Amino acid sequence: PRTLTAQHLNKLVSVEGIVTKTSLVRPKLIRSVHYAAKTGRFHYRDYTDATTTLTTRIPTPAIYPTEDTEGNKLTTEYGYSTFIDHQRITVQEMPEMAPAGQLPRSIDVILDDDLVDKTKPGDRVNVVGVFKSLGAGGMNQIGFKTLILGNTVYPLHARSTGVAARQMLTDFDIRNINKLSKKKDIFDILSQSLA
Amino acid sequence: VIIDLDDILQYQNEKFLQGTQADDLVSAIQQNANHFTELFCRAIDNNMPLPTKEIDYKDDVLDVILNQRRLRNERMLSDRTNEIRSENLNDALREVVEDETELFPPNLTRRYFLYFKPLSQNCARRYRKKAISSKPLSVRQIKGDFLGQLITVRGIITRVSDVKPAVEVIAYTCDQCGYEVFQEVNSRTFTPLSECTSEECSQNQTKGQLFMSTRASKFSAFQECKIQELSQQVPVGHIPRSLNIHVNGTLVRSLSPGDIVDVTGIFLPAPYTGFKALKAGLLTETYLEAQFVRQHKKKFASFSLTSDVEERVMELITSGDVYNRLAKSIAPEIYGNLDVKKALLLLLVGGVDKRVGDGMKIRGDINVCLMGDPGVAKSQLLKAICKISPRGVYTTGKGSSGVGLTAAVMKDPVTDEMILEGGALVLADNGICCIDEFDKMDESDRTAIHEVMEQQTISISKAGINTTLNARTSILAAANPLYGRYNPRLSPLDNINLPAALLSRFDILFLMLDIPSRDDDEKLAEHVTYVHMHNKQPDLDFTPVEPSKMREYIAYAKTKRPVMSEAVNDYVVQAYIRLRQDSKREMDSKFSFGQATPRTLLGI
Amino acid sequence: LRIIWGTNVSIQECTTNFRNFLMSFKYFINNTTDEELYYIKQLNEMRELGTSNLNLDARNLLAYKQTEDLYHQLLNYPQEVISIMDQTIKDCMVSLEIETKFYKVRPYNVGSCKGMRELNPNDIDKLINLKGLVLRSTPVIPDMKVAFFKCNVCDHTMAVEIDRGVIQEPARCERIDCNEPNSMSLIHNRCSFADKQVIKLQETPDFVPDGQTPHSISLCVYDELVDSCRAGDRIEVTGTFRSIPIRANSRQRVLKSLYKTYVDVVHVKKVSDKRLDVDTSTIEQELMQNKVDHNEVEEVRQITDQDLAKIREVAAREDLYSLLARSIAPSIYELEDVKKGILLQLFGGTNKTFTKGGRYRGDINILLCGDPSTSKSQILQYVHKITPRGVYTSGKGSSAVGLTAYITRDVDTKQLVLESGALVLSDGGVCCIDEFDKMSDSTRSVLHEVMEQQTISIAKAGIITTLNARSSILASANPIGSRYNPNLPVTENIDLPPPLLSRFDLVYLVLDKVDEKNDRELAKHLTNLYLEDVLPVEFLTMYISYAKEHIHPIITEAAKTELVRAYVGMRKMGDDSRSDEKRITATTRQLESMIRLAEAHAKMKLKNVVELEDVQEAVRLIRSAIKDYATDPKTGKIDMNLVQT
Amino acid sequence: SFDRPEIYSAPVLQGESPNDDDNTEIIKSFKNFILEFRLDSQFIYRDQ
Ligand SMILES: Nc1ncnc2c1ncn2[C@@H]1O[C@H](COP(=O)(O)OP(=O)(O)O)[C@@H](O)[C@H]1O
Ligand SMILES: [Mg+2]
Ligand SMILES: [Zn+2]
Ligand SMILES: [Zn+2]
Repeated sequence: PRTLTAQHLNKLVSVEGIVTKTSLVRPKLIRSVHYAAKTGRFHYRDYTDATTTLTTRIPTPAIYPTEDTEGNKLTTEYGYSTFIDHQRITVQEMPEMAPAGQLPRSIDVILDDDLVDKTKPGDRVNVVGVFKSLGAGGMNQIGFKTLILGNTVYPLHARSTGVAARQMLTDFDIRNINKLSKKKDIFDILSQSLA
Repeated sequence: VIIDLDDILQYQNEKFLQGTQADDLVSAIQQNANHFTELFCRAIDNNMPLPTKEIDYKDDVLDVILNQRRLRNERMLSDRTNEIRSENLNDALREVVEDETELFPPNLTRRYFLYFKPLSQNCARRYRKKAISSKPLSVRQIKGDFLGQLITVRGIITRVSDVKPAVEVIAYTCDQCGYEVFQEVNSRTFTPLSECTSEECSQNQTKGQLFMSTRASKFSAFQECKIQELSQQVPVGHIPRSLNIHVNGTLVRSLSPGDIVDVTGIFLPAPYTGFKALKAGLLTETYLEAQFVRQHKKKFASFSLTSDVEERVMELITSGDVYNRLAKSIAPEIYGNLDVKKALLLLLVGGVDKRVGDGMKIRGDINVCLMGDPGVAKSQLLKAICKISPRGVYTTGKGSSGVGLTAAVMKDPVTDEMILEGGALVLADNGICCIDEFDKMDESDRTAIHEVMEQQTISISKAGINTTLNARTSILAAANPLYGRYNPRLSPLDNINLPAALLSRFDILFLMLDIPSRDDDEKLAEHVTYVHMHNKQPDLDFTPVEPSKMREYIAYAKTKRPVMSEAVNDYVVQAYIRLRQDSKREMDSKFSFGQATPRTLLGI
Repeated sequence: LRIIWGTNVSIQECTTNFRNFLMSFKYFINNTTDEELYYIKQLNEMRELGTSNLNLDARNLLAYKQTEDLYHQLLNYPQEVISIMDQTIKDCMVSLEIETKFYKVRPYNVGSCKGMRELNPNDIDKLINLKGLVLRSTPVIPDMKVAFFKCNVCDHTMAVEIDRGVIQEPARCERIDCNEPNSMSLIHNRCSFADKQVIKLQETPDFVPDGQTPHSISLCVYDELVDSCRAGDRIEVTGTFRSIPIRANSRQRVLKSLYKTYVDVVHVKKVSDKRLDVDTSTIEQELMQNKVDHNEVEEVRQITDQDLAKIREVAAREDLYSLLARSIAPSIYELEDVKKGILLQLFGGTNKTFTKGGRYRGDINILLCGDPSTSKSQILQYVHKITPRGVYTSGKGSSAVGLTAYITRDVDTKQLVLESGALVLSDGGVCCIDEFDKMSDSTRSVLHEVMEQQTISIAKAGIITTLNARSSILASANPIGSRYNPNLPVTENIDLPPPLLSRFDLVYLVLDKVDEKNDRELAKHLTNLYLEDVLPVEFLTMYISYAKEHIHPIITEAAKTELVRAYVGMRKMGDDSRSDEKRITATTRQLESMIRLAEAHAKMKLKNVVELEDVQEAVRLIRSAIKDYATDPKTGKIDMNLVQT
Repeated sequence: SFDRPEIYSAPVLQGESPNDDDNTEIIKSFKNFILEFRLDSQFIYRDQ
């Protein structure tokens, strides 16, 4: 987060640091379905925003339908609509790689749908994603709004930290682990190898 | 009106053995439950019997207006049929009159409520169906896929708000025309109407002014509850999460703080309330709409003697030996200590409270204290007795200090009022409080326990507070001797940290020492090592009463008030005389925890 | 049978139904007042006295066959029923100024109900009653009824009447000559206003469901009932149950869907049969103001002459002193010396006012030291519940700020207001401090001024003033260690500085001895209570209030001689045992204690003269409390063989 | 994600007595005229 500058915007990057805060997982409305009792018909609509497509589009600000093309009143069908989850997290440079006595640097990561609940505050993490500039930096009237749209989130383990360490076991590894057992001095061999 | 879906299942499975056709109404009710409320509501208005009690003077204020409006309804239909027959311009006449006239809609003439009762698992396992509704769920597991469905939750209640009115339809009266305007509200903020929207006023240039009529309006009873995860559901290393529940109608005042419950509700969205700068898309918040509440431990107040409570309390007694049977049914994995468990059962049952006259009370509830050397299972007994009681709290010495015992001042998010949040002592009112490591508490905390055990009220005089809390609680306490082990070389009170005046308030004081005995140790070890090998107790000639059946017998016992005669009084007087004569010689030589007092007679 | 829409009321029906009952009412029954035409005496005496308010009890009507209907109708539609009930009066009055004077009724016996928090939304616009303690009240607020408009082009003045809260501002001048659009201006000080006050009440219900922390309620009192309630008062209130929508914020005209609740008070009751009457010596000017304001809220109770005859019949009894001491706590088997101190504390000494400034008060202060496992705790509770104003405090649960005063934020107006403390709320009452020995030196500091001058001085941010705290102190202390040790002196048994021990009028050493006939009597006493002469509560409280109200004792020379002799004798004792703190050294406060106790004993028995018997009894009591009839004046030890029950 | 609230009405009481130059009274007088006015013995306008 300290060596990430304005010359790396619009490129895929890997960032190291510590997770300092996570927000509440909220639903996001995509498609909404309705019912008209005067015609027995169901209607739908779609919604989109700027944080779902990597390229810039022309905005379409559609509205929430309460009324039919003739004027019939519509009932909202909450069970038939589609919702997708959302979360935001903040990353900061790890305390044992940061310069002593100096204030730290941080970066915002946006996660959606399946990557929404993978970490907790106070974790070592590695994130990969696109470093995006958003909106207009006051030219319609500080600078531009910058954030990472996450695609990969890796938990990492370090000494004196709440993330556990696990390894993938190969069948070859299993064979040695199981072979060692039969010999009746397992305790001594494992004990003498402890520091 | 409580709708049970186990009824709907029986009806649809009856339309299948006889061979007719049907529809899958249960799944449609489950996955889109917010429409079927109104479908059912109007279907039931169409099917309605007649009243058979002429309105009298002992009927509610609401019913007078509801009855009046139906008469006013029928009057206008008859009136207009006559007037239409007058000009002579029996089926199309109805369709003419229907459209020509203005009537009170169905909603402002109903008086009943409609809730849905989840699909029982027992019924779904009989006809071979999979019950998504009666399956409980954590707070983490409820995601965006679950919006608009009928679901059940399992959690613990942290806060409950008061009862306040929620407006659903506002009523207005126009002096110019004499009509009545009804405005619908479904937001948290609304804008009142100003001018008339009647047909007459809408036509004529002169339009009347509106005023609010409080009595005619549509009001509902509203409460909002916070529910938290159980300890056994939180993943490894994370913190428990929360959720919001809403309650309307006659289901209010049913949840209280500190309860473990299963709530049936409909999962529905609400508008976003976060920071604008952090908004990306159409984000929404979630809440739960309560329909049916279950409690895992039934309270003693509710006890009403029906015929199945008769059946099982009538079997319990037919096998006799109830006192020992239910004394050994407390923690059947802890070896020994029968006399301690006999005292525990009596602390669970209690005594009799006496309004002596002048409005002065005697307490009728017993306080027990346990002392002993390390590793004698005192804390396990406290945990068990807190699991058996309907209301019961477990607390440790220094982790619950200050406002965590008595009460705190906070502002209510929902009602915008200044409330008092209760501590452990206020959560256990009409229950049992369990304190561990009694000797380590602060002096301030010990004063409160003193007061609660003497008169059952807590007095607070601090900045912003001058009140008296009503705390009817029984105290169970555990403590170690001052030097770890008991020193028989030292005096009995030299081994206990607490003052003797506190120990004079406990009804029964048990001292649980560990003197090594070769023989008894092999019977204790047998029990413990057996327990660690089999997850059951080691006795095959003894039945452990289930906690529910114990709660039932204790409630029925608590619904009785025995009284004392003169012959039994003689005995008590005579025993007290001799005990008072003997205690002095022991206390003179410094070999007693306490000289006999009147409080010993009250305890007896 | 015309029925008012939305109700079941017929106006003519109820007016005629009401006038027959008002002209004929019936009811251990007398033949002097229990069998006479009742309410025409009430009306005639009202018009004779020059009074405007009729106070109407409620259950009167649930017996008389006709007006039973009207009771249910009054408890459901208070708005429409009370306008019917007034027209009956002003019709009935001329039937017997009375063509331009307005009459009012005030129901005060509505019953049942189980507290504010058990009421549902279906109980809106209903009549309910409340009991509790008052904490705060905002100053008077002016409410507009008639408005004043001036035409700024023609100077024509118009007046408008408020209609259910709304004012209609004319658009066109009314003059036929000057007809302008929008020429009307509002002049605020030319308008007619009325009074409004807001009270905050700490509700004290009878049924408290499991786990209810105390809460507070808002009450609106209009017109006559202004300044009729003061903080610290225990009252009973009748009123209507309302709801109102509030605006989200000042700028927007938007409202909140969740409603706000309060009570419209109609009647206020400041008496109780089972409690004592307030001290008139502390509310002299409120009595004068009530008459000037013509509010008929009655503070003291009525005494008929049969009952006053009973008073002197009993006051003539030979064993008055024992009887009174016995009926104080009729369920606490205890020494009569302990009870006599509480009895004389209730009467209190004579309050004296100097005309050059300088006030002497007659408040008694008592300390109950002694072993635990005694009935001290019940005495404090019983005294809390018999005195009109009081607060109960624990030892290690109080702060100086919590006892004196503090600043708080009002959730309604969002401003900062001043609120009373424990000791100021106890003005003219009893304050009970339990576990006095467990209290910090910072908190014990504030009591010195209250025990010396009966005031408090506060110099904090926002307030610099002196407050009145005219309260009695009743304290209980725990001895050091397990039990009281007769082998040590008293100064070594109680953890309290010896100089502080001398500020109390009476010090009671409650000792426990093992003796077979005392134990037998106590056991029989206690066991008799779990089965199924004395003065009942009502008569005791009535007698005490009468004595505290009328008589005033003054001392004579024969008493002065004995007082001086006794003080000199007490000081001369232990003159050598002063350097070593064995016994409690005597000071001038003991002289003042003898004065106060002599005056209280004189007040009992209804005298205006303190004779020698009073001083002898006072000195007897002072010595008997400290157990000076068994103490060795050299070592400070008690012979328990001589301490008899 | 909620719906549209409604406003609806129903007659209850007699308002202020009707002025003859009211619009509704004009409509009612003209509706009486249509179905009442006679010339000879035929009700011309209803038939028309
Ligand atoms: N009599 C006993 N029977 C069964 N288990 C016992 C017994 N005494 C001690 N234990 C076990 O030993 C441990 C004692 O822990 P604890 O209850 O905290 O004891 P203490 O309260 O004395 O500190 C627990 O695991 C308990 O199950
Ligand atoms: Mg332990
Ligand atoms: Zn209108
Ligand atoms: Zn003018």
